[PDB]
Amino acid sequence: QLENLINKWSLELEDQEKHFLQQATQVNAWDRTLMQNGERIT
Amino acid sequence: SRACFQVGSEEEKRQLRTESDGLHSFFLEIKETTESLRGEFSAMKIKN
Repeated sequence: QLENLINKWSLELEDQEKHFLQQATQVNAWDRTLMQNGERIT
Repeated sequence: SRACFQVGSEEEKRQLRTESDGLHSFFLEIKETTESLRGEFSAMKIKN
């Protein structure tokens, strides 16, 4: 029972890590494009 | 989940890019027309 709960939380943690990287990583890509467009506008 | 980092609508980023590219094209057209007119004014000044 404890081992099944540990395995469930490990899978939920890996899925949350992937979701967090997608939420981050995309914002960081937009920030780079926004900065480049700001330099071009300037 | 409460940390929603909605960095605009991917729509606002596309619109800002299209508007920036449109403004850049318009600045090139103003530059070309101003350079052409400066040429004509210079030629007319010489002729006068």
